[PDB]
Amino acid sequence: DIVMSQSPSSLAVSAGEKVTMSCKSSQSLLNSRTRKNYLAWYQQKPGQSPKLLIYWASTRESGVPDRFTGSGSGTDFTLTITSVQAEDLAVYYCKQSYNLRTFGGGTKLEIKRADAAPTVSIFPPSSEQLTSGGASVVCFLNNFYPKDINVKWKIDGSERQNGVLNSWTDQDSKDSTYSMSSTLTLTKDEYERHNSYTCEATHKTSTSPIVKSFNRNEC
Amino acid sequence: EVKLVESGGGLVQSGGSLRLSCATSGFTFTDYYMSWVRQPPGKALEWLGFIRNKANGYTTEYSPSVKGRFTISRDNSQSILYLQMNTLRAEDSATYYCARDHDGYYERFSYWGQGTLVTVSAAKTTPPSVYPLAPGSAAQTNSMVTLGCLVKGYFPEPVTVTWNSGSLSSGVHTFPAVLQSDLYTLSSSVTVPSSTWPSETVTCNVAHPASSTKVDKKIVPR
Ligand SMILES: O=C(O)[C@@]1(O)C[C@@H](O)[C@@H](O)[C@@H]([C@H](O)CO)O1
Ligand SMILES: [Mg+2]
Ligand SMILES: [Zn+2]
Repeated sequence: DIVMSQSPSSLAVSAGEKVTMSCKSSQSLLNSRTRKNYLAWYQQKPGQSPKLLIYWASTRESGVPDRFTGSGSGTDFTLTITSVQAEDLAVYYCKQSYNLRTFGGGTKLEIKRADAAPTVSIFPPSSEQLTSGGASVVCFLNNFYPKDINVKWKIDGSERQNGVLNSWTDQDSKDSTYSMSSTLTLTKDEYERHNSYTCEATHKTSTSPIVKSFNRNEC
Repeated sequence: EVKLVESGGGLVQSGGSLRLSCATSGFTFTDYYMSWVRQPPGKALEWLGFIRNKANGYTTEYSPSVKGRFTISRDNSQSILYLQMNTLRAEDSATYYCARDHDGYYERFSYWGQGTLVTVSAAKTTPPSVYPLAPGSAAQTNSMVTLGCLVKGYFPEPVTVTWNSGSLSSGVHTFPAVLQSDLYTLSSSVTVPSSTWPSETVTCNVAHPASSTKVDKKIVPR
């Protein structure tokens, strides 16, 4: 019966600024016998396992930077990050060990940075894919911020929306940008009926879409 | 160095059983409680259970969420931790981590394994098709050039992609897989000076453990 809750669910902060996040337990985590709070904080960076940051509410594990500070007692705990760095991008979990163990639901920390336009690249289907009857066209939209972006596919000048799949990366741990892949899949028969293939990216960094294209006759 | 390494994840059908293992070294195993924690894709950590240290008779405790269905054990001669799962269901699909736990003195999980992915599904294992992504008759000469690999139509997760056997590390983006009519597809891009490609070779190394697929795909121009 120890319910752990964290707040906020997510936020974004610019590098150099301070981050404050909260952790509540449904009952006191202060152990009377040892007089310490059985509450730890873990950091889970994108694609990684969780890593111990703080335990006993306020003890900073060896090798953890001074800018991380745990505080609080009883039912309410706080993790503060001063002078946030790009690498601090992560989800932060608190965890009680007063009675077995329970994790909070996590706080996702995003990094705010200056707007950046995507670098766009388009790729035609490979001969090894076409041999088997399918045709995927891929567009990379790399290193942009903020995350919101629009991609449109045009074939012989006409927009096509079906058979398109998009995937965003997690924010980058060093430059705080996002990237996104857009993949248009057609049958070989349909791919061979048209010549021009275009992927157009519209991002708040310009009123002009960034257009990349290729023509099959030129392959 | 302390090391924890999970093994045993993969695809299992609903109702099945599966046993994970966790190999440890670099610390006195018997001195430590050990925990298992799981994490469904994009969801929060969930504590599952622990097995206590020698001083406490190696007794077990579990979260109400898996008690009576999951069992934890340990090999104290080889320092290996186990998790036996039974009557598996979709909700059990997750990355499973082992973690070093209590020693009688500190309240913390000092170390975590890299995690092993369990997928509960009736779908079949399908190896990926791996296709090279090379520029067409495009600009190409922009001081830099971006290449890629398309890893299409596989199941279950995960796949690993490296470039030049890990030698190309910076300037690599691997995009999270997307699930479509029961198959995953992902792509990976790599960015290098065009003076270096195709002057030097650039190859994507793709592995799909579920089908023991290993692929090296050299990116060739034209
Ligand atoms: O249940 C236990 O084995 C344990 O010792 C685990 C500790 O983490 C801690 O929860 C402790 C309680 O504080 C009781 O002493 O119980
Ligand atoms: Mg990047
Ligand atoms: Zn008991």
